[PDB]
Amino acid sequence: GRETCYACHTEVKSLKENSKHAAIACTVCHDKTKEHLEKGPDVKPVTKIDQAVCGSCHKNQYESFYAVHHDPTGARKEKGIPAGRSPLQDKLLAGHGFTFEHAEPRGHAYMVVDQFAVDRFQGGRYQFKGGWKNYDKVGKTWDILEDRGPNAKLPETAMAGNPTCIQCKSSDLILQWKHLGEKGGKFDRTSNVNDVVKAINNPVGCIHCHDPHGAQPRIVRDGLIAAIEKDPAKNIFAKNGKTDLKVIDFRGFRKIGVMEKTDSRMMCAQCHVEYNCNPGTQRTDGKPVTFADARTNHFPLKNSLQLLEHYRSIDFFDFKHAVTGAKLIKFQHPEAETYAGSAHDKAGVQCHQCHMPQVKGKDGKKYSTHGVVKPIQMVQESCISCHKDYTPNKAKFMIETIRNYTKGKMRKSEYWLAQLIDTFAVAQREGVSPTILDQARLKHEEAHALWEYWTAENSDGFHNPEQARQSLTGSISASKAGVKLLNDAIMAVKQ
Amino acid sequence: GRETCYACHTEVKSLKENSKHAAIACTVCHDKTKEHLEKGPDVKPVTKIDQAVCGSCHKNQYESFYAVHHDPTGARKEKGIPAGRSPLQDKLLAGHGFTFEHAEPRGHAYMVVDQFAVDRFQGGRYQFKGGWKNYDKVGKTWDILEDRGPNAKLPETAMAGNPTCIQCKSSDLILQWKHLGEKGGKFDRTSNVNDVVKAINNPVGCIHCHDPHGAQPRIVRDGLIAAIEKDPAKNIFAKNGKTDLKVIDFRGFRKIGVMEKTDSRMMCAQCHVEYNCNPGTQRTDGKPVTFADARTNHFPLKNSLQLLEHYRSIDFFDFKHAVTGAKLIKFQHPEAETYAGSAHDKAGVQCHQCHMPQVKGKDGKKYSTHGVVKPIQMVQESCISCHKDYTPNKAKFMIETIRNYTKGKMRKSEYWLAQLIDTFAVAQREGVSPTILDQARLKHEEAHALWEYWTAENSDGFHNPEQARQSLTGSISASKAGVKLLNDAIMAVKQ
Amino acid sequence: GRETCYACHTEVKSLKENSKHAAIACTVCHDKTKEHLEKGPDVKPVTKIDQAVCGSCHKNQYESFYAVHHDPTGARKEKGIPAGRSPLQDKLLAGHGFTFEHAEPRGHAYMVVDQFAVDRFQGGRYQFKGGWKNYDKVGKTWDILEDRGPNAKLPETAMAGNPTCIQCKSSDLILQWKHLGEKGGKFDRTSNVNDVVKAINNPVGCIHCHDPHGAQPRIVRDGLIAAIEKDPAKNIFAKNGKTDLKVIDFRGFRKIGVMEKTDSRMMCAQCHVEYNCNPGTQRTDGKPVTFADARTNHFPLKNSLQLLEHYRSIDFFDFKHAVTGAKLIKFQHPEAETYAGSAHDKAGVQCHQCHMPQVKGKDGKKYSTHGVVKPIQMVQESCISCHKDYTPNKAKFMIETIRNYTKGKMRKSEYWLAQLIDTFAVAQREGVSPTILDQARLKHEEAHALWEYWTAENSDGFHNPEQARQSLTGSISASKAGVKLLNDAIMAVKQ
Ligand code: HEC
Ligand code: HEC
Ligand code: HEC
Ligand code: HEC
Ligand code: HEC
Ligand code: HEC
Ligand code: HEC
Ligand code: HEC
Ligand code: HEC
Ligand code: HEC
Ligand code: HEC
Ligand code: HEC
Ligand code: HEC
Ligand SMILES: [Ca+2]
Ligand SMILES: [Ca+2]
Ligand SMILES: [Ca+2]
Repeated sequence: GRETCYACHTEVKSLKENSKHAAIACTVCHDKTKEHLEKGPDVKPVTKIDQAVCGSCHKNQYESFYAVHHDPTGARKEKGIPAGRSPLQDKLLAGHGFTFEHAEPRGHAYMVVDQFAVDRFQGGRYQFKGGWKNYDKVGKTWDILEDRGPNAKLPETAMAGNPTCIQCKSSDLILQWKHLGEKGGKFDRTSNVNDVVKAINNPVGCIHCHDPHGAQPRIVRDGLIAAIEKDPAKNIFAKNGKTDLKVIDFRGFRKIGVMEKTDSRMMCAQCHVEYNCNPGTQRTDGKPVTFADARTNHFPLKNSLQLLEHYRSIDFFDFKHAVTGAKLIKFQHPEAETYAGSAHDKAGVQCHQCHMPQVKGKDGKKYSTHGVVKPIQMVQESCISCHKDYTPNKAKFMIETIRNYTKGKMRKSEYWLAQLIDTFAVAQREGVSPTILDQARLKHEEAHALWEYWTAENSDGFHNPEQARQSLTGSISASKAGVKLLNDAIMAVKQ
Repeated sequence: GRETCYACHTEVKSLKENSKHAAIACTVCHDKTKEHLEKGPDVKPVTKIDQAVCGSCHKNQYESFYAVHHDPTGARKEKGIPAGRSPLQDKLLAGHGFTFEHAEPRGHAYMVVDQFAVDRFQGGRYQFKGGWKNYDKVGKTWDILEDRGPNAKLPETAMAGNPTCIQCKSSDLILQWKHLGEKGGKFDRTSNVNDVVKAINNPVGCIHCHDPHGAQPRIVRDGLIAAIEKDPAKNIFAKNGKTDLKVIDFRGFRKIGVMEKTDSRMMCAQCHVEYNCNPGTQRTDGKPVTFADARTNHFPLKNSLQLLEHYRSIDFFDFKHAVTGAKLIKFQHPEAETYAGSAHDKAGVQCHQCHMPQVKGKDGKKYSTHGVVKPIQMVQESCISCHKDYTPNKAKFMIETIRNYTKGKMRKSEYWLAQLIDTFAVAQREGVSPTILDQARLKHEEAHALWEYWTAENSDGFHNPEQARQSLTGSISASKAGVKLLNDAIMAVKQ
Repeated sequence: GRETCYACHTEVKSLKENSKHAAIACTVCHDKTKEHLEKGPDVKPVTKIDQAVCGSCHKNQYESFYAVHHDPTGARKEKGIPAGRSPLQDKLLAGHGFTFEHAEPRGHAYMVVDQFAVDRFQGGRYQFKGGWKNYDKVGKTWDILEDRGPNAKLPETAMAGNPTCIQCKSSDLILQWKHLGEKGGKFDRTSNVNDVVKAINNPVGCIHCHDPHGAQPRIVRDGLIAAIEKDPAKNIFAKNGKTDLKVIDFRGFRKIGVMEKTDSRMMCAQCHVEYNCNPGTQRTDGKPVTFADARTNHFPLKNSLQLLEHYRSIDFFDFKHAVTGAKLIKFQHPEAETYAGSAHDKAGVQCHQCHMPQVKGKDGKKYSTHGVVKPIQMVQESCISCHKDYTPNKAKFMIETIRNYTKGKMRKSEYWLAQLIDTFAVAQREGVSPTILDQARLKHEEAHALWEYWTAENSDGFHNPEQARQSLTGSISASKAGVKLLNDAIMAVKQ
């Protein structure tokens, strides 16, 4: 029937004919095609967004994504603890919902459960069925979780969860979400998150990185496309004033991004970026900033050195610091804007060679693992595959040495930000001029922007050790200047 | 010629005849039996309370108890280090003798030696003979420790040691201590602790948990007996409006509580509980609770959510905080009260099944290891014995995720207690008043009770993950309210 | 024929003649001798300071010195991080150059390159050629390091570097440096540090500890030799009111001291000591002590309990604490003075017995490893080799128990110092008399000297657990007494 179909659907024809899924019948993935043909457009075929469908001919990539492993140091690692990645989180994000719960990332099959379950998502509404003994279960979101209802309370929770959230945890809304979550789809940015979640059965789909119609490498994330289109020539994935991406737009409803070849920097940047997906405040005007605003589904693709002036180049911030009152950027996982322009990036290395390395599955067949690898934990396949002369110790030595040097500056950045913050509050009480407290607000704004980036970022400098050193020394520098002048004012008050 | 004795010791007759300890001559465990008959009861037989008699017949329980293990991470682990179980100890407990030293617990054979030598015990009077190189020595207290004498001074120590303290470190005084440490025996609660220590040759006797005459499961601790006797139907060890304790009293002098079935929850709540074995202060009068008072040898047998009310009820608190003056409860190792009502306790699982798992000896009869275990360190016997589907990685994952989540809240609640103490110092200097300060001081009590319980308790929430989260979020919420009504009042002044 | 040489070089003959080296011709280690012979004394021979030559007949000492090792925890471990050796470094050293960077030690082969590349040396001017990927490279300094230039800057760096630093990283200047760096040689204390770094291709040479001429155990370190000569009956290496060491003063220009027997406390003592090698400030007048003053190249040879007196007595302190203006001593790695009169010292054990344990070559010859060892990593032959009853884990438990107890005190000293500095600052800002801030400042001095000795020393109390206890408790005491004088003096103002 395929020629019948292609009559009103030529983008699928253009993707699929002469592709590597050429021979796959429209019926392996779309149900009720007959009722579509026989009573027309009105009756849509059913497209069950499902890794198992891809799995039936790609068992390795399917079983590797779903394999359960137990890190014996456990999961749900709060960042905010003394020996954690963000030891002065509570002080430095005072005001922000990340103060309720922010844990370290774990495996991809858990991304839906984990966002819905975290204390900051929806007031603790959603919970693991059977609780802790079932924290390692993978598969279907609502086989794993229960919903204790709209009116349930859990103490020391928050209500950060929103529709745009879901776009970096599932390919489930790919046909039910119009571009940037403007209206006209099943869901949009203004939708109740508690409607949206019951539609989310799967983590990141096979379809997120790989065209089902043609097996092309690709991207579906709306905000990323918006960003690769705002800057096709000078964006972090660009080359020669051009990017290996061509947008296909359906009905003016949705868009995909076929790259002529693999750039896992782009597949991975669909979620491993800094992003605004939340309500905010305006810098100029002080007005709230709403889900009706398209800055609430937004990929800046700026690094640590650029992000402050970007969020000023859009009169956008996330939150006032509960003490200093400074208009702060909330930073999240910028692995893409970090990795950009680094040693490995420069050398043509992409996320997949370190994070999805080659393994012998089947009975003796080669593939890329789709359970993403933590490389310190797999130096032979993550590092020595390329660095042929490296011993496991040397590989580990390198990752940890860079981590050590970076974390040293991260930790000092925090010492100074804590010092600014406390110094600010002493200034206020010693009555210090409110004109100056502004000046200091800008210094906390700067010092925070060049620090929080790196706790938000997951590599402790490995992804870009020069950018991390220039950033974090930047932060230390802004805080000392900020504490200097506050301290200067607090003697002048008394002079 | 037992019936001769039985003629006169009838409670002993009842425990011993038809029992597993039927055939044992009285002489085996008592000496001087002739002068007692021949001279009369003025001349008491000697009762050398000693593991090694039990060891003659029970070698695998004796060996495993005294077996010397070295953990390569060491012990004398101070809980008030940055990466410790209680990193904010010195600040949250200020005024408390625990600020002098509080280590993590080690194995049961060290318990007298570590009680005697701790910096908080008796001004450093008692030290390991030959110093650090003998810190792993097991055996008789005074073979291991030396007495520096009463006039020895050692910097930065405390004098928390009293008689009652020994009641959770050894069986040696079982016949030298009237019920509750009331005046009557060789030692009471008013005895000089320096006379008491010379009488303690062994750690916890075999007879602590086991009747010497018939071998029936028992408790000997006068606190634990007393608590249960009080709350006979509803206490944390009950089932169906009663408790499994057959309570035998000897000469109206002392008592054992005997059980038809092994209940290790009770066997361990002889020591692993919250207690008061110390002087304190009445909440109403400000005046002393000396060792005169029965509240200085007291088991609440209540959990985190009940203890502030319990001790409020019996007009008792432990120390004013050094900054805030809050009438605080000092919390100690409430494992039995935390475990009460958890998923494992509801399964009917007891302390012993995780902490004394089935092992085999030289020949290989199956014994319960009396070298108690750290389950994370032996997940095959402690976990996988019962959870048959768990791998070691799985068992480790289940322990550490739960400790991870719980620790995240413990660290957050310590951040909020320190902020609460810090803003109180400020509110004093900012001239807010006894009324606003007495209310904030009330928020310190509550959030101290709902936190310290958990640094006191040794599971980091494994024993009761739901209780922990309820309590620690409660603590956070209380500190948050406290801080709210300080900084508010701090503006009320200068407005 | 070496007899010509000897006629004008008396003291070389006396070292070489009838030694294990005697037969080795002068031309093995000296070029331009035929030129020296003909063209007079005006043509000084070439003697290249070069481990390769010592190497040629001392294979296994050489190869072990240069052997690549990769610690899987990496290197460049900042000490001022929460989990780290000196968590409160940034607060307690506020106003000293170590706040810019201070990492744990690695291998000797790295000593010059880490000295010149550390952020606190010369404004980030020296960096690894090819960056992090070459950070494990050994051998020649200017093979591994690039000079970025005098004009270049790197943010948040310091300029602590000076020629005297090089005396504890290299032997290369043993024929180029007046005794103690006084004026006369190609390099002296007043030299531009960047001229001196050009001359240093090698770390500590074989000649640091072994006489090239007759292979006698010696020290070549000017300021140690000077320390001893000054206090020859009562210094730390003395027995019987005599040190084992004849000082040989060649041309009145350069001293060495030769050993009758191997004393590694002395040899290792050439670097593993507290020193002054930096400008500071006289206490009596507050006047600078510049490189003109011989106190800028100075070995006290005093333990934690003597240094405060010592620096008062020679009228000198390094820096003012940024907050308290306390006249603070900067401590560095006081290892041999820590070790002096410890249980191991008094038992005649030497540094080399633990740190250069016997291992054997491939050819199968036994030797002392010159890749200096971290005992916890290698207890088999740093410990068990002497303590044969010791299991691997007992050796670890022993090291780690001592470290555990000491760091418990160390962190408490740090908590109380931070309390003192936050109280000194409150106290100031509530306007307590300068006389009573002066009282506070002396306690800060005393607290400080008793605490920072142990963060700079490398063992966390293992080397001398008794001295560490008595010093750190002395610190806590000094701090608490300060905190009390400030809180009482605070209440006095507003009385
Ligand atoms: C023109 C006469 C069509 C033929 C022949 C087929 N399809 Fe179709 N399809 C068509 C329209 C005009 C629309 C949607 C627009 C509307 O408002 O009705 C569709 C929709 C689909 C979809 C769903 C997309 C979504 O929003 O979820 C699918 C998966 C689809 N069609 C598949 C399909 C197949 C497999 C066909 C051959 C058997 C086929 N279509 C025929 C128009 C026409
Ligand atoms: C959005 C749909 C994502 C895409 C595309 C990718 N990742 Fe991701 N990743 C995401 C989440 C939400 C999480 C955490 C899940 C949780 O429940 O906590 C992750 C996790 C990783 C990790 C950690 C791996 C582990 O701990 O077991 C790595 C190393 C990681 N992600 C890397 C990665 C790479 C290299 C990608 C391109 C191939 C990639 N991810 C895609 C969200 C999303
Ligand atoms: C090899 C040169 C790498 C490339 C290319 C990328 N990453 Fe990485 N990443 C690498 C290391 C050595 C580490 C340290 C942590 C570790 O496990 O060893 C990281 C860290 C991450 C993380 C944190 C989780 C983890 O894997 O431990 C994430 C989520 C991650 N990296 C993602 C990521 C993405 C999206 C990349 C392309 C932009 C990327 N990494 C590149 C090694 C390498
Ligand atoms: C060891 C295996 C024992 C044998 C055999 C017997 N007894 Fe014992 N007895 C033993 C201990 C360790 C103790 C101390 C207290 C305790 O409850 O554990 C005792 C105590 C007694 C007492 C004191 C009872 C009282 O009034 O307090 C009596 C009167 C006594 N034991 C008597 C007794 C008789 C008559 C025995 C032979 C029939 C006998 N014991 C055997 C340990 C052991
Ligand atoms: C008082 C007599 C006790 C009774 C009854 C029990 N325990 Fe205990 N325990 C006690 C002390 C004083 C210590 C610390 C000893 C020290 O010197 O530090 C402990 C320790 C434990 C530990 C930790 C063991 C380790 O090697 O670290 C566990 C796991 C433990 N105790 C468990 C336990 C159980 C399960 C009991 C009933 C079965 C029990 N204890 C009884 C004091 C006393
Ligand atoms: C309480 C903290 C205990 C102390 C002190 C000692 N034992 Fe024990 N023992 C205890 C429990 C909870 C159990 C399990 C009982 C069950 O229901 O399975 C045991 C068990 C024994 C046994 C029976 C066989 C076995 O399980 O190993 C014997 C023979 C035994 N214990 C002897 C013994 C001796 C000689 C002791 C002193 C060194 C000793 N026990 C101490 C609890 C406690
Ligand atoms: C398995 C279901 C358990 C039962 C039943 C009990 N405990 Fe436990 N305990 C358990 C874990 C997994 C841990 C954490 C630390 C570890 O070693 O894994 C603990 C911890 C303790 C400690 C701290 C010492 C330690 O082992 O690290 C003590 C002193 C302790 N537990 C006592 C205890 C008592 C008295 C119990 C019955 C009320 C009890 N535990 C039950 C696992 C389990
Ligand atoms: C049988 C003797 C058990 C031993 C020993 C341990 N566990 Fe267990 N556990 C068991 C039962 C019957 C239950 C009730 C729920 C169920 O699985 O049917 C549990 C519960 C847990 C849970 C959930 C805990 C909770 O608070 O909800 C976990 C995570 C768990 N068990 C793990 C575990 C580990 C790691 C153990 C060794 C330290 C362990 N258990 C001992 C049965 C038994
Ligand atoms: C290498 C094993 C050597 C051999 C063989 C000889 N010399 Fe040497 N010499 C050597 C070094 C590394 C140095 C630097 C100083 C030090 O003590 O380590 C020296 C120094 C001299 C000097 C200068 C001494 C002074 O005046 O301060 C002289 C005059 C000297 N050496 C002479 C000498 C002669 C005559 C030898 C053959 C009999 C001879 N040296 C052998 C290294 C080595
Ligand atoms: C012989 C050359 C030794 C080497 C190598 C090490 N130790 Fe030692 N130790 C030794 C002696 C002769 C003594 C004195 C005690 C005696 O009876 O002679 C010691 C002392 C210790 C101690 C007690 C330490 C104290 O501070 O008093 C411990 C805990 C100890 N030693 C452990 C130890 C470890 C772990 C070693 C490797 C790092 C080690 N020692 C080396 C003899 C020798
Ligand atoms: C008749 C009356 C007898 C007989 C035949 C025996 N005992 Fe005793 N015994 C008796 C009294 C009045 C007391 C004193 C109680 C007190 O002073 O508090 C005792 C004491 C003991 C004890 C001492 C308990 C303790 O250690 O303080 C023991 C262990 C004891 N008796 C044992 C014992 C045995 C083994 C007998 C048969 C050989 C025996 N008694 C006979 C009274 C009487
Ligand atoms: C008589 C005069 C002689 C003879 C026969 C030799 N030397 Fe050698 N030497 C001599 C003097 C006066 C000096 C010093 C020059 C000065 O003081 O400025 C030296 C110097 C050396 C050195 C270098 C020391 C340094 O760098 O500071 C070496 C290594 C040395 N002399 C070696 C040497 C050898 C091997 C000889 C026999 C071939 C020899 N000298 C002969 C004076 C005299
Ligand atoms: C300072 C300390 C050092 C330096 C810089 C070098 N060595 Fe080595 N050396 C040292 C000690 C304390 C010892 C042990 C001596 C003893 O136990 O009494 C040694 C030992 C040697 C030996 C003898 C063989 C052995 O015991 O291993 C040789 C041949 C030796 N040392 C040579 C040597 C070389 C060639 C060096 C430069 C690579 C070198 N040492 C450095 C102390 C020190
Ligand atoms: Ca953001
Ligand atoms: Ca208590
Ligand atoms: Ca110094």
